[PDB]
Amino acid sequence: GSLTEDGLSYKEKFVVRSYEVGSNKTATVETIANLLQEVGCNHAQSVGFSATTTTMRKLHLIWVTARMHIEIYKYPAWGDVVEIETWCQSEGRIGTRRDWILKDSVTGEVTGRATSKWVMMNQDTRRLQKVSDDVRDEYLVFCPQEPRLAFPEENNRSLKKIPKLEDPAQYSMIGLKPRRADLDMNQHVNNVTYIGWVLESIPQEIVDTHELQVITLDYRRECQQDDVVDSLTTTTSNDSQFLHLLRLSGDGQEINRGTTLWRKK
Amino acid sequence: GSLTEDGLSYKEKFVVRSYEVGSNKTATVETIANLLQEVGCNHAQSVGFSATTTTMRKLHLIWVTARMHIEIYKYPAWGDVVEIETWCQSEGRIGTRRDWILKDSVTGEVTGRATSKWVMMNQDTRRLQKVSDDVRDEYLVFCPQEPRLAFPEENNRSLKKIPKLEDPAQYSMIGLKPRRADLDMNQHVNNVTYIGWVLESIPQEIVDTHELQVITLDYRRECQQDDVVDSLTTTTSDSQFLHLLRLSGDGQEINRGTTLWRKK
Ligand SMILES: Cc1ccc(C(N)=O)cn1
Ligand SMILES: Cc1ccc(C(N)=O)cn1
Repeated sequence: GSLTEDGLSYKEKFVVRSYEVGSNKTATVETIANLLQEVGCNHAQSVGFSATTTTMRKLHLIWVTARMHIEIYKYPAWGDVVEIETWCQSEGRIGTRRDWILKDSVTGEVTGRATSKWVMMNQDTRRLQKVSDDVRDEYLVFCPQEPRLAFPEENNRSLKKIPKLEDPAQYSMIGLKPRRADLDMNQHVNNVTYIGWVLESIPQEIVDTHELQVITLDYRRECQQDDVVDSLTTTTSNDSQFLHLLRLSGDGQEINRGTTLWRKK
Repeated sequence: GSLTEDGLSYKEKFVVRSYEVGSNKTATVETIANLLQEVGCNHAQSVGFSATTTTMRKLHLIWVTARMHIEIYKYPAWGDVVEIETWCQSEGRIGTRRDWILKDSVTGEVTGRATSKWVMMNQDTRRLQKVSDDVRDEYLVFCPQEPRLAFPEENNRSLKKIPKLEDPAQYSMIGLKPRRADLDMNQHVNNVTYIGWVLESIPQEIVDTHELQVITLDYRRECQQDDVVDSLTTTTSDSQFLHLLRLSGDGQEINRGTTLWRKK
């Protein structure tokens, strides 16, 4: 992987592995989301981070994901090479955004796109906050100054408001718990695990007959290592759309909400 | 990745990823086991396999793992390049063996080693069987003819018999279930998931203060996608543990194993 000529974006190629693919011998959406995370980490390292700025470490502030939105046109096959380009943009005092473009390395065609919203939080109190001027000035030298959007379109799916699923859910998967492989290097549940948990409540017949085209997920609260989660899904719809909700098994505290759009194979 | 000069082994380099490491910023043993499977799959593809031979596909026969044994001296750090060499050997009528050597790409030193025993099974009836002369003759042209062992040492840990853990277990993790990410391309639970399940019943304090040095796991029966597993562990001692995975309901054994840990 490497920063592009202008130093304002980063590219990396990945060869899809045997254990990374599903029944169609193409990369799962969780494999894609892990690759997105990996290229994001390599971009941060290349521009001098370790993605907390100098002022952030002083104030015990970190970036956390508020939303992930992914659209896939073609999932890369086992053994194929996929190239991913990523860049960040400041969104004033709201937070930051990281975007990605996925391309087939041989054909050069765009096979997917993704966008994510990140908010600043105090590491210890978990209190969200706006971006201060000092922090915004420190990371703007690593971002394109003019807007550069993976999802330019006027009323595009990436910014749509997601409602809260009402009981009773049409489908459910109960008692989901993370194991050590679901944790990151800081012992927090990896953001991709929540995508897998959301998808668990989609019936296997939909997965066997449809291709996942779009997934939008809001992150509200984290699942701790000793927590237990319930995954709830209700059909809202040639295409099938679902509304999703992850909540703690006990008290029913919301941890995530999302939507998925599937196309008939 | 590529076959070596003689065409009897395969090598591949991997750069350790951010999500592949644990709290020490080094690759987990599940990441290592996934890399071992990946280089094994790339070796099979390079020598013409689908690792089922032409005869195997005709009588609906497949290879299945009976045992996995891994010894790690140093786990590669996040961003490091690790080189893995793999090869297969026939073990007469019993089955086949796949071995691996892990090396740091910069220093060239051996950082780990692994060995696995594979048995032939009918894919439909699930009945185990010996290797016929016909199948054995078809894959011997892809193996070194003289023995080449990752674990040469006489009476070494890789061939030790594992006893069955007796109730009550000292530690347990109950109600473990696979999710879609735990399945392979054929909708079977990935062999590496069982390693993660075994390790789940080791207390977090042992993991925080020790380094996993050796893991030996026997595979007896598969966990189906709708099955639920209990992971049981008892200290037998460095720290050594005896492990057992069984189905939550009837208590049917799916795996047994041992782990050896060194104080950090
Ligand atoms: C592409 C794809 C479809 C379904 C799932 C799942 N976990 O159900 C993951 N990836
Ligand atoms: C190297 C290492 C230690 C512990 C575990 C685990 N899952 O407990 C995995 N990998």
